[PDB]
Amino acid sequence: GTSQWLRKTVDSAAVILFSKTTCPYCKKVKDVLAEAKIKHATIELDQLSNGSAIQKCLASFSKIETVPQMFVRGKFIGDSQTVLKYYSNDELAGIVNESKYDYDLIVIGGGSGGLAAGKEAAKYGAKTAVLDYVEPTPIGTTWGLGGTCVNVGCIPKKLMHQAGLLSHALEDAEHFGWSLDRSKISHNWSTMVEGVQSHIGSLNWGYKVALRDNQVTYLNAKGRLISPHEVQITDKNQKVSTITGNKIILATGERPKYPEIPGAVEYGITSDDLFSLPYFPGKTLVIGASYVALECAGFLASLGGDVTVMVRSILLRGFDQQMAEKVGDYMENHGVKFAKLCVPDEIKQLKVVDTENNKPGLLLVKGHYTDGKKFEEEFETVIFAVGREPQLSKVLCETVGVKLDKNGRVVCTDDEQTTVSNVYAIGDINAGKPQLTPVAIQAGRYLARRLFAGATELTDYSNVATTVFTPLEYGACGLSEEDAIEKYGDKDIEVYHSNFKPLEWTVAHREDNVCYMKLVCRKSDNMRVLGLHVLGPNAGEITQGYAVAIKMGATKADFDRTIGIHPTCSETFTTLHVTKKSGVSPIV
Amino acid sequence: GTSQWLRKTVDSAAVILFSKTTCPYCKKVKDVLAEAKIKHATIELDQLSNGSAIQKCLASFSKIETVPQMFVRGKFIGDSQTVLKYYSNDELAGIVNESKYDYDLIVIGGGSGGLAAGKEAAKYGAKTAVLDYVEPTPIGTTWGLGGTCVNVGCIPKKLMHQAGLLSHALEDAEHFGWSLDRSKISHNWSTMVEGVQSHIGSLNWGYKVALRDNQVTYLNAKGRLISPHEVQITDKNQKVSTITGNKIILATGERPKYPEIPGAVEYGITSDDLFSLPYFPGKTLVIGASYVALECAGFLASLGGDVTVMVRSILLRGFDQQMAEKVGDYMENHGVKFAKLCVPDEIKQLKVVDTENNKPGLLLVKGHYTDGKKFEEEFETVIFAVGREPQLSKVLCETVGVKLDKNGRVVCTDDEQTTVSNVYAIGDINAGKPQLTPVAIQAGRYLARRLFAGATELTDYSNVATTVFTPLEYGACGLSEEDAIEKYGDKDIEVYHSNFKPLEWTVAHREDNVCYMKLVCRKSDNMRVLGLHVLGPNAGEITQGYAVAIKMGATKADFDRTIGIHPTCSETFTTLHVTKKSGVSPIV
Ligand SMILES: Cc1cc2nc3c(=O)[nH]c(=O)nc-3n(C[C@H](O)[C@H](O)[C@H](O)COP(=O)(O)OP(=O)(O)OC[C@H]3O[C@@H](n4cnc5c(N)ncnc54)[C@H](O)[C@@H]3O)c2cc1C
Ligand SMILES: Cc1cc2nc3c(=O)[nH]c(=O)nc-3n(C[C@H](O)[C@H](O)[C@H](O)COP(=O)(O)OP(=O)(O)OC[C@H]3O[C@@H](n4cnc5c(N)ncnc54)[C@H](O)[C@@H]3O)c2cc1C
Ligand SMILES: CCOc1ccc([C@@H](C)N)cc1
Ligand SMILES: CCOc1ccc([C@@H](C)N)cc1
Repeated sequence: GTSQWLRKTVDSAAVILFSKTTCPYCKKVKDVLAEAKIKHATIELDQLSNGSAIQKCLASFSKIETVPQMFVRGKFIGDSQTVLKYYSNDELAGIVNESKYDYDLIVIGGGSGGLAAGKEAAKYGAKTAVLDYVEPTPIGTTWGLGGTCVNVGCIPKKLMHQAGLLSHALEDAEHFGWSLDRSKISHNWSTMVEGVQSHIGSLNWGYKVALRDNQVTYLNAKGRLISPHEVQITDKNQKVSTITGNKIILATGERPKYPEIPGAVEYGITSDDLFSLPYFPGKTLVIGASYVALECAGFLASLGGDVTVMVRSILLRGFDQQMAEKVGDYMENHGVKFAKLCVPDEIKQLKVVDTENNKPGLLLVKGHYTDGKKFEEEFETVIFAVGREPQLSKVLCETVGVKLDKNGRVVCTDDEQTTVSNVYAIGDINAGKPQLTPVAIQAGRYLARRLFAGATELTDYSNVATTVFTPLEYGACGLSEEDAIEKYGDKDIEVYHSNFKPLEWTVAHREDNVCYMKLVCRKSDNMRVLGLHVLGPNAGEITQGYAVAIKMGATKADFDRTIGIHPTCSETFTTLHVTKKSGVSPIV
Repeated sequence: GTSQWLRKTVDSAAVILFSKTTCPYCKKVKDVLAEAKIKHATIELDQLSNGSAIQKCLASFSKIETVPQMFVRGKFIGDSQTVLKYYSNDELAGIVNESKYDYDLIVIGGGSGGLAAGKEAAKYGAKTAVLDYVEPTPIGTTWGLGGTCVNVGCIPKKLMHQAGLLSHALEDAEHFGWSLDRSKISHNWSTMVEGVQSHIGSLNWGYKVALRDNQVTYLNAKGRLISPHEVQITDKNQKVSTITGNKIILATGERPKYPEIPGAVEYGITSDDLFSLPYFPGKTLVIGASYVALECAGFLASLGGDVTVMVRSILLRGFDQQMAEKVGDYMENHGVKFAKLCVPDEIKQLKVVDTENNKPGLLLVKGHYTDGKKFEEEFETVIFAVGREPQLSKVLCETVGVKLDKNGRVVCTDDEQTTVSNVYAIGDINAGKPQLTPVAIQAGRYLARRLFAGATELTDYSNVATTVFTPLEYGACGLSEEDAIEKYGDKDIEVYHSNFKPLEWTVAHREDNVCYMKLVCRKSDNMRVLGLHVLGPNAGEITQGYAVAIKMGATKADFDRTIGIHPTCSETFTTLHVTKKSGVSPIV
């Protein structure tokens, strides 16, 4: 029990000191340690419930039962007298850097998860290497350190969303007394892209500074695991070599998919290219219906584009379908065209991209609807958003023994461990987990504490709030209504809901009954909240706080007894009362 | 136990039916009452823990143990056969309408709590009248049905706050690529006031419609309690008369104070006058330091006014003072000027309000600083925001026996009951309760259900969240840092904090280390979150959700194990780790 934890902690910790907060010999050892600039983990036995038990168990490794006790890579080094003797004899530096391998930890992939893992592990004295390479898109688009979110994902996408939100703020301003004429104002795409890219550039740079200041080695090279402890690297000059590491963390992300049709790779683009495009897309076709598809089609329309979305089946497969359909109807009412139940067959090039004068080409898209009828229409830009996939064939040799599922994602236990005991996986490539940046970040930091600092806390993957950043945002936490009914039966589900209008929309003469929120509850479990859903402005800021309450098991009564903040949209959750079974209208 | 509840429910309800959902004789009676348009409360014994016990206790009043039993105003009326007999004989309507008093409920005050209480009561059959009258301001300002929040509080101030926010949105849009020029744009006060007042007018009218469609008598007359059940009314022709009611609810609110100095009443204004002012205030002096003073000064400066605030002692007395200071420091950097430790001595008139050309007058304000030095400066408008108070001598005769406190506020027990047993007080005049609009509404609806529907739920006044809508907003829930330390001692308090930067501020080139948040926690109670504080955009939306977790007693561990939504401001609460005790900087 206590003993098995100690054995695991001592085995993989790189440098760790067992200590008591009261002991002056402990403080004497702490003082020598970072004077010599030795980073390490520390466990204060007088602050745990079973410290006396651990103190006893330490003797199984050291033959002594006192504090301080210092360990390096699973080997007892000394008590106070012994460490000080190593210091003043100039022997301490070589003791702490002795290792079977070059690195205590190799991180393959320099994105949200891997950057978080590397930095956290280095703080406890693990010798750490982070590898990141960015394979170019079909047209050659490339970018710097930081991963999918920082460069071609959450960060540029939300800033482009904001430029689109500012469109309606210029309209709203007139009604609130400002003298501008919105009709005489236009948007400059390339000026936006320069500002977005200047921020992304400063994130590239920050992360490089951050690794240097934590003493992490950063190799801008492609990594390939060839055995449990061996990683093969290829640099920018195609020079190949091998480095060894004790623990390996796989965190190499995904990349966009292309449909297997003529013209797609040659003439279409993905989100990987959208966020640094040197020209405005112009008349655009977005193929797909994921959140990526709708977010991108969303702000393109708010900026002035002529935009069409071609939907194979439904919007936001996997989310609550009433909420998804409300999202879609709002977009269709503010300019976005939809070609429903439709798939593409081929893209033909009518004009090559005008790289000189900064203009799009021109394409012919040919498809069919599910009932046979034909689709044929010209566009300037075709954006494919039909899913993402990893390619561990380029990262991982099959003979290494790491097991993958059907989709090609790594099969792990709930501690991120793969089928090779010293190899772990985090982030989008960990099968079954939500594919989100805060999850990758949290999973990576908690793994590093378990490996190198004796921690035990696991990452909790359930009930993770999300927000889709469409022109009217949609935030949610927990089960969709149809999933709640599938799991418990309609008789045991009760849904409270209401429309609402933000106070800001009143003077601006915006829509009365478009925003909507609902609570999906379980009758036989004290009306437990199973899912929260809200469509409206600032939905991510609204939802986040309630995720803490849901993680705690909140009921409808918890929502009833809490008082609202006035005036806000979020307060509507505190006085909800109309049920779906009652058939009363939710309009206001 | 059960017995004293049933006695209380039966004595107080106006029309109540004890039923079971499974009984066809009950459905038969429900139908007859519906058809005759008789409103009533219902208690379904087959859905109560001790419904079998209650069934037996009903016999104390009716001599029967069966279902249904209908009561009117404490008196048993009959079972199924007896009710249908009264119906078939055209006797029912005079039986339900007979009463010792004119009304079951008289509400004095047609505002937040007042209207909420009256509408809820009428739903369960109680015959209800609501009285409202708006005593003019010194310069003659008057408004319609709805109370302070609707007409001269939360609703008009937050709309004017929103017009201020739009000035920075116009600035930001250039950076996101919009071709406007903020430098060549101005603001029209009268245009904004017209939009605000029109939305208010639609609320005035909606409230009256709501009372009519709930069968509530609305009397636009001044009411006065002269004895426990007698209310004297004086209409708009100064006709005087008397009405009587069983239950009485006082809900008359407060109005602004003036300081006892020459010229203040004659030449200054207050928030009562500012939201319908026909002319822009121009160069404005705001006297006081409340959230009223700071919100109004904040939006006046954002709409281009030259604004000064005079502060007797501190900003936002009673709020966390670290946060108060961050609030004012932001306002001071963005335009607002402050005369600190200063009080006014007299207001002298130099120009009269030019009522033709729609222009302010001109004042000379004289006063002194706390050390002795002298303040003298001219202003076009002077706004007093130095507190609010009730004046129950206008409303309630001292001979009735309703105990007041030293501040003129009504002393009640934890169920809103005064010292006269049939009279209650809700909202801003209830002594010691937080003076907010959603509190008053909850107090009113919950009280009406205890009086007329047999409910037991009390209002929970603890840990109610707030938001101050200064140009950078401040939201809070629970104790200030100073209050928490004083109550448990510095050794037992841990504080986690951090700065942040909204992602919307990056491309707009706004400040880096101005937004801020902290969690104030008790070490010896499992790191329980005692108070939450955030300064930043959309602070109300951010804060609302966390109040449900705090009502449930969240700990730091609950925040840690919950995942964030990215990219949002609110997610910074899910990864806090820097402590104040440690000395590590909170900048990013
Ligand atoms: C358009 C878009 C918008 C999104 N918006 C959001 C949002 O608002 N919120 C949210 O939570 N999530 C969002 N996501 C999801 C988010 O991007 C991912 O969940 C997140 O990036 C997960 O990061 P990761 O650590 O799993 O891998 P990544 O961030 O993809 O990093 C992996 C890195 O490893 C590199 N790599 C691959 N192979 C090798 C190799 N052999 N050697 C070296 N390096 C290699 C890759 O090039 C990449 O840089 C969005 C995604 C997309 C595509
Ligand atoms: C400038 C300002 C801004 C505010 N902003 C907010 C905010 O953002 N959020 C928030 O939660 N709270 C806010 N408040 C506070 C909130 O408006 C009050 O707490 C709330 O309106 C009080 O409710 P009430 O029902 O107790 O009284 P009121 O709303 O004042 O209603 C009482 C009514 O009774 C009438 N009356 C008085 N005497 C008589 C009589 N004898 N006969 C008949 N009628 C009578 C009054 O004229 C008035 O119409 C603000 C207050 C002010 C002044
Ligand atoms: C705990 C060692 O890691 C493992 C990883 C995956 C699996 C199974 C689920 N494929 C088993 C063990
Ligand atoms: C139930 C109403 O009883 C009351 C008893 C006491 C007080 C204060 C004055 N002590 C108020 C109401």
